[PDB]
Amino acid sequence: MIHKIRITLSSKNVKNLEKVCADLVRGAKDKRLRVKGPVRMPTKVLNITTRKSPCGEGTNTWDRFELRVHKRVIDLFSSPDVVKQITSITIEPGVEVEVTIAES
Amino acid sequence: VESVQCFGRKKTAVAVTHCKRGRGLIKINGVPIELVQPEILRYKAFEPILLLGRHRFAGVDMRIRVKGGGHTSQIYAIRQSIAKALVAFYQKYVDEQQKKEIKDILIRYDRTLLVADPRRCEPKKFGGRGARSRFQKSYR
Amino acid sequence: SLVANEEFQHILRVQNTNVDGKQKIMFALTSIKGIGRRFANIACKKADIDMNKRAGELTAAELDSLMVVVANPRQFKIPDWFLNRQKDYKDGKFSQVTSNALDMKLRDDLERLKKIRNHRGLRHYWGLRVRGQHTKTTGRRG
Amino acid sequence: WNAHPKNYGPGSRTCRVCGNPHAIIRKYGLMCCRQCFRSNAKEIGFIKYR
Amino acid sequence: KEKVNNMVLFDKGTYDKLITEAPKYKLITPSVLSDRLRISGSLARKAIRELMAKGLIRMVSAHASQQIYTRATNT
Amino acid sequence: PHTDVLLFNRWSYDGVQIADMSVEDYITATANKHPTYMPHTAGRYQAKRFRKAQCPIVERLTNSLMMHGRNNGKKLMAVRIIKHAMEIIHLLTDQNPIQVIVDAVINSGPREDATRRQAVDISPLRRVNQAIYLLTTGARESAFRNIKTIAECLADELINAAKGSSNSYAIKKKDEIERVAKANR
Amino acid sequence: ESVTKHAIVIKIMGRTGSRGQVTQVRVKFLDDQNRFIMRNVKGPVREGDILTLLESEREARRLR
Amino acid sequence: PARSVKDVSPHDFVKAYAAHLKRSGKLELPEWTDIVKTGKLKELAPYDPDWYYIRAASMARKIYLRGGIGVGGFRRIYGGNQRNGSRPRHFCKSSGSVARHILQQLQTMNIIDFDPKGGRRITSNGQRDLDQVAGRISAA
RNA sequence: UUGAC
RNA sequence: AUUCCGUUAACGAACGAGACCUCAGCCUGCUAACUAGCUAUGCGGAGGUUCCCUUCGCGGCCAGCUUCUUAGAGGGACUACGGCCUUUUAGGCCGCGGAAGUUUGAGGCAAUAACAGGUCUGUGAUGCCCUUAGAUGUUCUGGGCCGCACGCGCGCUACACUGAUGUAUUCAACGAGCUUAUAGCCUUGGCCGACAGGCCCGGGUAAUCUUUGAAAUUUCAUCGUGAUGGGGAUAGAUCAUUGCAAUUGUUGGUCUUCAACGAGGAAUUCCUAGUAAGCGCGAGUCAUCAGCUCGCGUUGACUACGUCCCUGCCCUUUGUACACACC
RNA sequence: AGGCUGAUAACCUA
Ligand SMILES: [K+]
Ligand SMILES: [K+]
Ligand SMILES: [K+]
Ligand SMILES: [K+]
Ligand SMILES: [K+]
Ligand SMILES: [K+]
Ligand SMILES: [K+]
Ligand SMILES: [Mg+2]
Ligand SMILES: [Mg+2]
Ligand SMILES: [Mg+2]
Ligand SMILES: [Mg+2]
Ligand SMILES: [Mg+2]
Ligand SMILES: [Mg+2]
Ligand SMILES: [Mg+2]
Ligand SMILES: [Mg+2]
Ligand SMILES: [Mg+2]
Ligand SMILES: [Mg+2]
Ligand SMILES: [Mg+2]
Ligand SMILES: [Mg+2]
Ligand SMILES: [Mg+2]
Ligand SMILES: [Zn+2]
Repeated sequence: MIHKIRITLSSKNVKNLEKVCADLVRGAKDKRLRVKGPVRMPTKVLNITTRKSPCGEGTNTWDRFELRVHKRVIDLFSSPDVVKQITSITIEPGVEVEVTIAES
Repeated sequence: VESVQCFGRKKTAVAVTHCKRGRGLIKINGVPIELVQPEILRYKAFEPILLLGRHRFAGVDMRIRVKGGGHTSQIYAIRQSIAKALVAFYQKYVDEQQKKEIKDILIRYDRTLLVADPRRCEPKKFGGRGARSRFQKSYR
Repeated sequence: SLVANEEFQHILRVQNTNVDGKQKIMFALTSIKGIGRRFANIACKKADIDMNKRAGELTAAELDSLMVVVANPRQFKIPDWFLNRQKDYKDGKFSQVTSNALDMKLRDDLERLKKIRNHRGLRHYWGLRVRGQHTKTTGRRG
Repeated sequence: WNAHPKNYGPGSRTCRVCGNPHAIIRKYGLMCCRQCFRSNAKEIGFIKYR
Repeated sequence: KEKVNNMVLFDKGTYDKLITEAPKYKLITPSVLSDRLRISGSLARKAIRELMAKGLIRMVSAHASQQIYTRATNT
Repeated sequence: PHTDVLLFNRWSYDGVQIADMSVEDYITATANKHPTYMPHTAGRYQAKRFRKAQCPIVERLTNSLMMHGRNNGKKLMAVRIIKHAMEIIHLLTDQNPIQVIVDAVINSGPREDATRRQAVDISPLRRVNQAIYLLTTGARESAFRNIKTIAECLADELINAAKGSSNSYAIKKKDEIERVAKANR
Repeated sequence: ESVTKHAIVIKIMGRTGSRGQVTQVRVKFLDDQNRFIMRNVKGPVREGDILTLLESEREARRLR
Repeated sequence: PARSVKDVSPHDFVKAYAAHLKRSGKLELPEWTDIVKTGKLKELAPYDPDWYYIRAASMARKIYLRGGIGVGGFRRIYGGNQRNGSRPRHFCKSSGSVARHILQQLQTMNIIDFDPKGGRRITSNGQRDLDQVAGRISAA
């Protein structure tokens, strides 16, 4: 009857990601569901380092470009229909929500 | 369960000593500390025991796990975790005055026995191969 | 340790080469062209020669058994991939060529390429590099 | 006409923005030349911190 | 600069010198014997083992890079 | 005073004395001034001026052995070399190797120099720095392209320097430095 | 003739020399503590530490 | 005390256990023992005549300490720096035939077996054999 | 007068 | 620091500097983790003396917990405190304590006015000019861009014993990874092979799998001052891999060949602490190819704590026949 | 021939 449902959140914006995570945990604590998380995975730092000059003249200066990806994992012990109800709330822009039935 | 778990750090090396009530065992990742490698750094790892004396460790069992860093920095992390674990054990399960005595001995000998070294590797900057070192400059 | 007896020799002669008698036997054989440290070591093992002794301590019979191994590697089960002349151009045979035979083999390789006016043969004839190296800046000795 | 294979090498790949074949950034599947990427870096989401 | 000519095997004269004089040295190492007896370091290493077997010299330090020995009995 | 700390757990700091007023406060080799079990401390001695005078003299010798470039940062080898050298010093001299090391440092430090050129005095700290540099430079030069090992060369350099004999490389250089200084008075 | 003497540094006058490599100091002789002179010193020096003077007759000119 | 593998010096143990494997006469050395090197990173063949037994003893001690190591893992363990003439040194793997042959021999001796998750695992008999040898080493 | 020297 | 205190025919402001933002350093405090662990416990293996002790393996979303790992929120340093020096100043030196007492470290960002500095070969940015079908468009085949008496710049490897070689031993961090087609990416495990490499079963679109993840170093032995087992250029033979294609050697192996070089003239570069140097690793390029670049960690120093001598820079006074500005 | 100089002369080295 009760299953461990895994919700994964990804975003470049920490504040928006943390806001949605709190809305889900707090939205599940209202239904008295058992909640595991949020678990914060290590931040993925995509990095592109490139020559600033469009030509090859001058001092060789470099731009270090970083695109950070933050990932959260929340496990809810409940039925899929109940979880579908909690996650159906409008989510902040740029936060990618992904609901899967944990294979355990 | 009178046990403590204290860590020590040196660069990227982290050693955690699990100190419990026992009979004097001291092992690093299952190996007796008398077999610490390299053998010439064995003196550094034994300084807490040499300074305080084995009779202070007769009533504890220390099991140490160490990860990261390198051969030299792991010894310093282990050396620091042992000293901290014994101090944390005396404070919590023996007495405050005995903790005061041993901590004075450790500090008078070396402050890095209890206080970690904050130094880390400086990042490399473009235009050279080191943090400071620059590429050789030619004019003609 | 041990004292040298009167049989100890300071200079040996193998395949028209001077072999130093004060060298360990494994490294005394490397003075012969075509015999390197890898082949000298395997030759001593197939000849049952103690490699812990100096070349001058070996008897005349022992020194000869080493050259029998070098001359008939396949008989002693030295594999084909271990030889410096594998699948010869003319005969197709596998062998270890040493001393003047090695020098003759190198001469025949270059003469064959030069005779057919092969590009590699021509660059050997002109004294240029043959293995694709840039020549603009290095190898300046003329 | 266009018979030569174009399965690998610089000739097969071009900048997705400008079509130039040089200095392509293939990391993460960007497929942009280094000049176009620097122009569009902020819009793509890359940022300079240090 | 002249080249050293270190013997690779002992002769009767030098071997007897090793058995009589070397036991009296305060410091015995392969390089000490190699220089005093004009023997190669390889021969000196074997010679020190023989002196150890005979009990003429005792060990002070053992390291793959540096070996230190001394006379078994002082003076 | 007395201490239970023994260098390498072999050599006692008791009885070690620095019999020179000028450099006494810049050589750390006595029982009262922070004796150490090993000459390997990940110390931070360059944070401030005159701070390396607290570094043990045996470890200052160990650091100067990490030359040239091929040997940079190989401090475990350097500690071994000094460990072996002190064992050799005890055999040859029948003296405390720590005492011999401080005597070599005291004797090999130049006390006058030329600058600009006229004669000037040398501060006690630079005198210790020069002594350490001269002792390790002589040992390094005699070991290079030689059957003799670095530990044996270091021991002979220290034994001669501690004795004041001119056979030492560091004693000859100190005389040369003080001979030129006198010529430019 | 020159007689070696020991003197203690009293005050640091200031760094001198073309490249600032010298320091001028005021020193008090230990044998006779009522005699003061000025000396040029090479190397790091601070008030209190002792110096060895191969000859004690010379004196350095101020701001030499 | 009662010493096991971890309680004795690894250098002493490998010498003792190598002399134990050779003494049993159960390992069947291949034809190419005297010819091969232990990887392309090497210049010469091993100096020790009994290098095969020494390597087998070393590989048994590592399977005892950690299960799941395969042939590829052992190629890395005995790999090292390869010199490339005038070019910089880089890491190189060691021989797979030497590792595979030794593992297949220790398995017929019933010192190791196939780990279900992959690689090789020490057996109960293997644990006894290694532990008994370590107990007989003289205290040094 | 401002700069540059 | 045009940073401030003050002076003061100026007053009040605007930029730059600072603030700031990112990473690193402290938190046994908060939040909470089966993609991270620890401790305890249960069962099992081995050793020692049935309990007990040591060690290893496995299990438990109902053992417990968050020290270690991860990452959110906060806290923490302000020179706060002491001594002395400075004008009541602004501030400086030394010191306790403290993770930290150089704006704590390192970066990112970064004014006015300029240069006939570089780029039309990054651009479906672009004026004018040239060419436009026996084309300067486009594509295909082949060659060249690498061609070698010589001069120069960045580097790599060395001249050895503080070493090379052969064993034994052993500890990182940043990061990167697939269309599933039999299978195109990173690859574990098994088998075949001396190596190179091949076959098979698989894992991983990833804190889950590769990743159980380096070298220098440590250790024992051999070598023994000999261009030597230092050095590995040049060259012969042969095998395999990438590719439509390897010759002018793509690269990777095996045996053999075994040059200069014994520490470098005038001159000259970089660098003040986890820095220099040494040591390897990832990433970019990439079918194949790293002696390069951008990052990462590991080992870890000497010397200074100054000066304006050299090369330059900033401000003031001053001279000027210079203003294309002392070339 | 190299170095020194933005460059030439002078100067320095081989
Ligand atoms: K050429
Ligand atoms: K290895
Ligand atoms: K058990
Ligand atoms: K443009
Ligand atoms: K145009
Ligand atoms: K481009
Ligand atoms: K070669
Ligand atoms: Mg030969
Ligand atoms: Mg070419
Ligand atoms: Mg925590
Ligand atoms: Mg904070
Ligand atoms: Mg500006
Ligand atoms: Mg122009
Ligand atoms: Mg070109
Ligand atoms: Mg460059
Ligand atoms: Mg070699
Ligand atoms: Mg590891
Ligand atoms: Mg040679
Ligand atoms: Mg190419
Ligand atoms: Mg390039
Ligand atoms: Zn583009």
